[PDB]
Amino acid sequence: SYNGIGLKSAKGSSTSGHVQRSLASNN
Amino acid sequence: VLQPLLPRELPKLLDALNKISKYYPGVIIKVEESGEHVILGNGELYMDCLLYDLRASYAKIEIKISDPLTVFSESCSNSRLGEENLPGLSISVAAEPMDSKMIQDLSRNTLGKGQNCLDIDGIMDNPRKLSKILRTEYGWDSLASRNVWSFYNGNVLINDTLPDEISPELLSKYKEQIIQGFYWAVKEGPLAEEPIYGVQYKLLSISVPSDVNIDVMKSQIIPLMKKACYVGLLTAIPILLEPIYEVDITVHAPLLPIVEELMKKRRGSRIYKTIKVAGTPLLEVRGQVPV
Amino acid sequence: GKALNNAIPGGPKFEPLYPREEEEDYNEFNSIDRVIFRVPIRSEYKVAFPHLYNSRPRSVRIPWYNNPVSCIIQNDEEYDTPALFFDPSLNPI
RNA sequence: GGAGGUCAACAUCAAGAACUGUGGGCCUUUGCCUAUAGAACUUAUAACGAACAUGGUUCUUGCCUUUUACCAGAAC
RNA sequence: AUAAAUUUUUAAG
Ligand SMILES: [Mg+2]
Ligand SMILES: [Mg+2]
Repeated sequence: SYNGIGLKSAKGSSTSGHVQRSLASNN
Repeated sequence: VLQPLLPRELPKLLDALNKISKYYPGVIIKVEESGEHVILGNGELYMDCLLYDLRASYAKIEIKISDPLTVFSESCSNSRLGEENLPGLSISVAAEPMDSKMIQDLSRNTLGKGQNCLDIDGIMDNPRKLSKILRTEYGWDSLASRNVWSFYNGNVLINDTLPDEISPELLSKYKEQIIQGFYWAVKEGPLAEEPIYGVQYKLLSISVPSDVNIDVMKSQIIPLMKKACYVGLLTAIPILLEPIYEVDITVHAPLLPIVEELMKKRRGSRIYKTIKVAGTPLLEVRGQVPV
Repeated sequence: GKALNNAIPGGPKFEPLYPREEEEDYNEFNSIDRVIFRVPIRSEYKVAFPHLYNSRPRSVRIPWYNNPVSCIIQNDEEYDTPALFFDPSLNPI
């Protein structure tokens, strides 16, 4: 789900706009 | 919590709130000292119905809205003194929790039919009949039963002090002032300035200046009585009350585990009843969750 | 989803339709110190009850909310099971 | 005279939730009020099509030497 | 206790 993270849309950003939760920092 | 986006458009927003209050009866609107506005409504979908009506039909302006929040209340769980700015009036107000059954019978307005505990709303009735109700039902105090003056929705007020025995009349003058300070006290609160609930106020003392006064005793009682009620509470181990919805869920049988998970997640985490629905592949799961 | 620039994890991604969010008045209203964080406010809320959770919607439509929760029960297994039969899924009454 | 036709022409199909005719009263035909008759097709998770293309102008972008050809949103 | 995926070519100068 798009929670407010990511980009307004991936057009000019040249990336794939692929976002994934960070297993790193949780607790 | 509403605020008009462009402040210069506020005089329109007000004029819409006066409509909504009429059209949707359940809504209760408050305004605060910061100019922000406060909407009180039954639940999610209902606030949706409003805010759509308020952005679309009534006030064509667009408005900023806070995070959805709730309403709290303030209670107590168990020397005692208070002072006026100009010590002609010295008040001491004790307060203690109300017995759960009492409150439980206040929240439901009840006419005392049969052996039911009467709702305190009968104050115009004989204090002997009402005292019969209290001493009969609650193991309530015998002296206090007569001592009681008046109540409000969440709480009741009681007098214990010697000058009542010494000078009941001079106080009976300003009783109607004390009840003003009392409603003015319940309407607000010490902590969040939100309603006090379930807090029994026993009035320990009142001090009156010499020469008495005419219009000084009129005004000077209300604010001091207020501060006497806050001060009465804050030493009582005050706590913070939160409402609870009664959740009603209807699910297919095999999905019952999933539902349970949600409860354990939401911190409401109480499902009291699981009722088979005769003939259909359903379950009524009755529970409770905070607002 | 489009007007609010939001996606259902399986739904399509569109353009903003209001490309400028950049304007922000520095003001006390939404400040963190004044907010209570309970529940994350997932998107599916903002798509579900668009006027409530979502500050400043534009060109948004009303979602249709709820349906009866179909209890329909049928048998594709045996052709010789009768038409009217008490299916073990049902409760015993 | 009935059934049809991968036949034609002429009407009508997006609106005050909305059509048309007629009787009567007022203003002076229009218009308002009142009475009466008939309303095919299309519409409420809104529409003739349980489907789904392109073009023009104007803005915002995206590629990025320039123009066609274009990138994806909006209004008409 | 995560399941979030942009593109992509021809002519003329
Ligand atoms: Mg040239
Ligand atoms: Mg040349």
